[PDB]
Amino acid sequence: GRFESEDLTSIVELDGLLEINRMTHKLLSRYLTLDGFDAMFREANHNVSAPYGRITLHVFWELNYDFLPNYCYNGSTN
Amino acid sequence: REIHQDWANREYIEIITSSIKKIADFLNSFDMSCRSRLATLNEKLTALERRIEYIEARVT
Repeated sequence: GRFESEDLTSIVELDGLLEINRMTHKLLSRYLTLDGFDAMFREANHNVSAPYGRITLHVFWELNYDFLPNYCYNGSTN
Repeated sequence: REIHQDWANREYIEIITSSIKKIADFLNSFDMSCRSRLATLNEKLTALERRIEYIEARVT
């Protein structure tokens, strides 16, 4: 949800936070029997019962509404 | 004399009581171990039930 309220450039902060969460799951799993991180992530992304998830839907929304009409490409620096 | 027989009988009773307390202690220990492993089995079953819920929701 914090990703969903930010521009496209926050995908990096998103996957950083997801990695922190995965490490937390790995640590807590040493003692507790939790759901697999994939299952938890899919449940949180609405990607269990549906083909696409929230992250990709917001990626497309961001593309359409903010990326195509507002950004300038630089060929040399890419 | 009666005191000698009394000592013998008291020793007999002591042996029997020690055996009874051994049985009680075994009961307690066995109960504790069964609780522990039942908790483990229950946890395993719970982990499996949730997983099948998730799978069958993903396949329909």
